[PDB]
Formats: sequence, C-alpha cells, structure tokens
Amino acid sequence: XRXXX
Amino acid sequence: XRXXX
Amino acid sequence: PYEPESGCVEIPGLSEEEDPAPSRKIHFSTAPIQVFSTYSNEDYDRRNEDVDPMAASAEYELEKRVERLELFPVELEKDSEGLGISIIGMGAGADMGLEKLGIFVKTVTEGGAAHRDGRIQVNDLLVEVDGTSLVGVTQSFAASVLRNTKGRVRFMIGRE
Amino acid sequence: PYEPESGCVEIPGLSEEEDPAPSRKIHFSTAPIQVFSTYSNEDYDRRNEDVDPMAASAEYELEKRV
Amino acid sequence: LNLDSIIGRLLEVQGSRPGKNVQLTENEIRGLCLKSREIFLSQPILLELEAPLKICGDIHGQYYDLLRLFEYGGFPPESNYLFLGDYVDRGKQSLETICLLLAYKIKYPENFFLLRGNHECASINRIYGFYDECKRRYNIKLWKTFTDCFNCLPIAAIVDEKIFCCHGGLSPDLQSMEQIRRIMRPTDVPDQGLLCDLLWSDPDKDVQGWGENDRGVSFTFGAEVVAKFLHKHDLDLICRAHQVVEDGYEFFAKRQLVTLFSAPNYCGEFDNAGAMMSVDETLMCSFQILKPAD
Amino acid sequence: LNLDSIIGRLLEVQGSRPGKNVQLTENEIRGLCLKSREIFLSQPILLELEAPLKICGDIHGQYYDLLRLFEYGGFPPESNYLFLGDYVDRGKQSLETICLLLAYKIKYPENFFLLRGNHECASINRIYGFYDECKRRYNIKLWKTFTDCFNCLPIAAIVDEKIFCCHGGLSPDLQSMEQIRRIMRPTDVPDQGLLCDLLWSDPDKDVQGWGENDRGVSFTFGAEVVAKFLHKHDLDLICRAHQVVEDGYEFFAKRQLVTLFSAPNYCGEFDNAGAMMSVDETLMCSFQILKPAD
Ligand SMILES: [Mn+2]
Ligand SMILES: [Mn+2]
Ligand SMILES: [Mn+2]
Ligand SMILES: [Mn+2]
Repeated sequence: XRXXX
Repeated sequence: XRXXX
Repeated sequence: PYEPESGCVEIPGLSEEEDPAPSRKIHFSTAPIQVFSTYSNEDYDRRNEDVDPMAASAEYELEKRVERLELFPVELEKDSEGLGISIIGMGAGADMGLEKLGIFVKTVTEGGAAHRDGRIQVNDLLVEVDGTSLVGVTQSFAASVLRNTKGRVRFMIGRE
Repeated sequence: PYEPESGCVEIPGLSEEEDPAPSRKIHFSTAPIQVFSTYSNEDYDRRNEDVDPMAASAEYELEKRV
Repeated sequence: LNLDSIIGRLLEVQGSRPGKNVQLTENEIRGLCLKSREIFLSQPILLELEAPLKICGDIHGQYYDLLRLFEYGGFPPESNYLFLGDYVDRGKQSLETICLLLAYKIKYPENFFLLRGNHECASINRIYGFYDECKRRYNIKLWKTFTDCFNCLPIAAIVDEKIFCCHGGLSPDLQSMEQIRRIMRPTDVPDQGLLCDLLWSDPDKDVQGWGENDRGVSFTFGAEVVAKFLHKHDLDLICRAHQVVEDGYEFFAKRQLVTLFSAPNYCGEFDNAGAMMSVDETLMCSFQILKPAD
Repeated sequence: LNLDSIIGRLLEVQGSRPGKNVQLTENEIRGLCLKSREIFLSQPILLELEAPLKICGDIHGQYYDLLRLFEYGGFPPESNYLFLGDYVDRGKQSLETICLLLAYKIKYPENFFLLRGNHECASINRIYGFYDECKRRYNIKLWKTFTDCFNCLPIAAIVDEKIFCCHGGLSPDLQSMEQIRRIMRPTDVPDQGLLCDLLWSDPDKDVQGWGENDRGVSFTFGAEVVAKFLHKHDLDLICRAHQVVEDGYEFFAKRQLVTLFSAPNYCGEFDNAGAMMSVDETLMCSFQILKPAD
C-alpha cells in the first residue's frame, strides 16, 4: 500500500 | 540423511 | 541358476531379570534366540544410489506452486512453422539456477499455431507436453520435448 | 547465545548475450554469480505491523493546519 | 480385484536372485490402494489387538528381506502380524513391499495389521525415494493414489491391553488414548503435535523428561517419561520402530520400551540385523532375528 | 562528532540476534544530519562517478540485511558504494540504517554515495514509518532535522559516462542533463515534474512511450524510451531501484535497464533476494546476491 505494501 | 542416511 | 538357501542358528537368549513387578502381565522368554539367515550383501545389493533428497525437494517446491493453478488441456496442430511459442524457465524462488524450473510461455508467435488457436497466452505454464512432465525440468530438456513433437500435440497448461 | 552463519554458494552466471552493440563500453560478466546467505525469516522477522499509512495521513492533515 | 493372482505373482520371485521386479498393472495396484483404504477406515485408528501376534519394524522397500521375514515367521495367515510402519522409501522395491502388505491386509483383514510410519507421508516419501519409484515404474498419479491410502492408515495399536505400539514413540501431549481415537481420517501428518510425535519421536538415554530431537521435528523422551506413561495407562511395554538398531531389537528403560527394526543391512549402509517380536497367548515375548549371511 | 565511536556502536550488533536496536544520542544523529548535509551540498546534484563501484537498491530500514550486504560486499572503504535511495520507512530500524549510511558518507565522502529515493521526502516518510520511529525513539524535531538533510541528497549519478543511475527512472521532460544539474537544494520532491519522475517513474513492458503510473504519481516508460534516451546521451545502461524484483536484480529492454533491490524478503511480505551490482575498472558489470537462508 501502491505507493510499494 | 537425519530425517533417517 | 540361483539357489536360495535358508538356515537357523540359536544364540543365548534374554538374560533373566530379577525383581520385575508382580502387576506386570507380559514376560520375556529366556529361551535361545533364533537367528535366521537372509541374503548376503553380495547376493542382495540393498544400496540405492538414486535417492537424492536435495533434487527431490527442489522439484517438490516447484510442484507445490503449480497445483494452486487451475489446469486445462490444450491440443495444437503442429504445422511447418512449428508450435508458434517460445519459452522461459523460472525457478521456485530467488536465483535458483538452471536445474529445476517451471516452463512458461514467453512468446506466442503471431499467425503461428498457438496464436491461431487462442487458448495459450504469455505466462501460461507448460505442465505436460506429449505426456512428458515439464514441471521442475531444465529449459534445454523442455526445448527438446517441444521440438520432438509432431502432428496434433497434447498439452496441459496452468495459469493463475 | 546467537551465532550468525555466513556462507556463499555460486550459481550459473549471466548467459552470453546475442549480438551486442560494438559501440557499447560496458559488458556483463558470464562468471558464476555469488549467492551469499542472509538471515532466514525465523532469525529475522522483517514484518512491521506498526505501519499504518491511513492514520498517519489523518494526523498529518491536521498537523498541516496547526 | 484379482487378489490371489496378484499375491501369486508377488510371491513368484521367492526363489529368484534378489532385486528382480514384480510389475503388476496400474489397475491392479490402484485396486489394492482403494480396497485397503476402505478397510483401514472401517477399523479403529487406535487398534485393539489380541495375542498371538508377530510384530515387525521398518521395511523400507527391502522386498526380498520381507519375503524372508514371512518365510521364517510364517506367511499369513499362519501367523498374525502387526507392522509398525515405514514400508516405503530408501529401498529399490517399495512397490512390491507395499503391494504384498496391502494384499495381505485385504485378504486377512482381522489377522493382519499395518500402522503408519513417518514415511507414509507425502511430504517425506516425495523426497526419500517412493515418488521416484512410482514415477519411474508407473506414473505420478499412482503416487497420489498411495498417498490417499496412507492417509487412512491407523496410528497406534494396544496388544492385550498391555503393549502400546506405534511407529515413533510418545508425545508430551498424549494424556488419554481418546486423543488418538478422535483423530479423523484421511489426514496428513502435521509437522508438530500429537500425530507428528507418535510417528517421529525417539527415546534418549541421555535426556531426563522431554528433549529436542536431532531429526529437526518432534522430541526425544527419557526413561522416566516411559515409566510414568506405562504406570498411568496400566501398560507393560511400549513397542516402537523408527531407529536402526544393530541387533534388530533393542530395549530401553530396562525393558519398558523395545525398538524393532526389520530391514537388515539397512539400505546397504548399516550392518544391522532385522528382528521381529512374537507375543504368545500367555503374553510371553520372544525375539526372532534376520541376519545377513557372510 | 565522534564518527568512529558512532560507527563502532552501530556495528557492535553485527553478531547479535537481528532486531536489537542501537540507540545513538540525539546530538550524534543531529551531527550526522548536519555534517552530511554540508557534504551533499558541496558535491554536485548529478554525481559523476568512476568504477570500481558497488551499486545497491532499496534498504527500507532492514538494518541487519544492510550489515550483511557490507559483510559480503566489503565494509567501507574496502569497496566503494553507490546506494540508490529508499533507506527509511517500512522497516523497524530506519534510524540505524540511515545513521550508518550517513556516518560512512561523512567518513569516506569520495568513496561512498547516497542518492535520494522517493521515501527521502517528508510527505512520504511521515506516513510509512519513519516519523513514527523518530517520535517513539527520539522526538519529532529529530524528524524535521532528517528532512533538512534528505532535501539535500543528490538525485542521479553517471558512472564513467556510461551508466545513468537514479532511484525511480526516466522523465518525459528530461532532454539535457543540465535540467538535473540546475536543480537547487535544499528542495522538497514535487507532485509532478522532472524531480518527481526521477524518484517515482517505472519501466513497463506493456507501454509504448509514456503511460500512467498505477502509483497515482509520475509515469511508466517503455523499452523504446530507454533506447532513445541511451542513444541520445551516449549512455550504455540505466541503473535504477524502486521496485521489488524476485532475484534482487532484473533486466528490462534487453539489458539496457536494470532494476536493483537490496532488501531481501522485503518487509516480510515477499520472498525476494537482494542484490548489488559491481562495476569493475574495465566496466564489467556483475551481480552479487543476498538470499535469506531457508
Ligand atoms: Mn524408518
Ligand atoms: Mn520412521
Ligand atoms: Mn522502495
Ligand atoms: Mn522507491
């Protein structure tokens, strides 16, 4: 959480 | 090889 | 002209054991122990040099991933151009080397037999070809199996 | 008492590439690749369950007002 | 099913140079796996057996040694048998070995018994030779059929309410026989817990209580763990297999535990004997030894 | 600022159970940030580097993997190093990671180099772990001091006029390296534009040209973008990081681009290896892998 997770 | 050799 | 042979030799038995409990129901013979004869190592080679737990474990780790994938039969006519696919081996994990690979479709040639058919795409896993497993094989063994195929070629394909 | 274990295994290296540009100065080794061993997950839990990007953004939004 | 024909062909090599294969058909071996699985499920997971009985330890695909063991011990149904597991892996003839044993289980289901060993487990026999043998001689689908079968093997037996038999040994978690009885089949062997320990644990003369096991799974237990267990369950003897012992049998904790191993010169790298333990009607225990000729 | 003492305390845990903290003083860490800022600002924003050099990808606070990387690659100054950014966040030991890397920068400023990653940006590391770690272990003022330092990191390097290195990738706005060289420091990372792209963009096999990036910022670029860029600037290779890749390194556009990633089993959610790329005096490139033991 996509910033990457 | 221990799983047993 | 093999003639098997059997024999018995008696040896001293179990030593007497004083003060065992009176509540104990089972007991042990003091009678001679019969020693029966089986084959010599010359007659019966019990060795097995073909067991290799490191290679097997490497194949098994690959096999474990595959049966999470939904498997489906594909049949292609092999024409003059070939099968119209290229392949890539990938290991079960990071930097495994070359020995125990999964064989994936890297390329589906436009106009080729695989493409005209529709069911095979890039990243599909070639599980079986011509009845030969390609799970945990080298890329050269895979290539050999594929080039040796003729006519209507039977696949098992994995994806997802 | 913990005792770290270090090792190195070599694996086949980069394949020879087909027809490279002659104008290219850098090249890639075909020598074996060294695979060095780091800690297993048992020895080193690399998880971090304390990371919460959504709550952080909320406080940050408020901080940027303050 | 064709059972007597199958048995006949498996026994046909009795007079041959050891190593000669018996190649049954795939449909034949499938039938043995499917029939024996129904039988194993219809009998309790904790077997309750009565003397007289002969008890064998590990075989490990040494087909010709198994034939000798029956020759000398009496072919079923002359003697009743309990095997303690480890039928497959290491040897070159696991298929013959497990097929003959399944055949006898099918033909004489109330007089012939087979426990599960740690090698009757896909994650172990994948690795130690059985999968390779199935792949070479048959196909991998047949290996999967055997797994379904092995998943239904019982786990332990009590002989005349006095001898507790299992492949490996005790578990720190084992407090009541009901813990064994409530295990549902088919089941795989887990890498920890009661079922694991029964198939994997070892006695250790150097431990007091429970210790770590050199194998990398399960535990070792000391002589007082044995004494306590027997006293608690009004049992006289633990009969187990799992470790190569030079004489084929070896006592532990005075004579409260016995290890049986039935594969002589095991996989051509040890020079041990094999042994079986006979238990007669009066509960007298005796040993018969199978020793390779020099 | 006692550099050797600080480095000594950071390395003291090399034989320890991974996870053990090194708690430096607030003034030590502030001295590291201030001294390293003077060094970064005295060197160009586009580094001009020469082989031999070892190039490393993301670390993300995995302090004990960073120590193994140095153990196997050679502790400074035995080898020269270029890291491509993303030192902090995700991991539990961002502080030890960045502190060791700043110490080495200050100790060997012509043999050790750190590029800016997208996580060396206050709006990112505020939310992905680093602020929290500072707040717990020090205070939030320390976190602003790190921001001052990070705002001065160089953003790209060229190795021997042939390898272009940056954290993320290319930018549709990048026509002349003068566009990088004219960027003034300290600077934040903007939401769009050249500096954003260099730290955020990704290569994509499916795109012809520039595409939208699933990260919600910057772009993806295809293999023809890489070819054009390389031909235009007489370069041989793009070296970048930013994406987890299974083997630790992964080629793109034939071998015209390489992604490097140096955090093994990235934040315990992946089973990837880490890698570093060595470049020798003859411009031979090779890979060293860091793979978690089984
Ligand atoms: Mn065994
Ligand atoms: Mn065993
Ligand atoms: Mn990153
Ligand atoms: Mn990044």
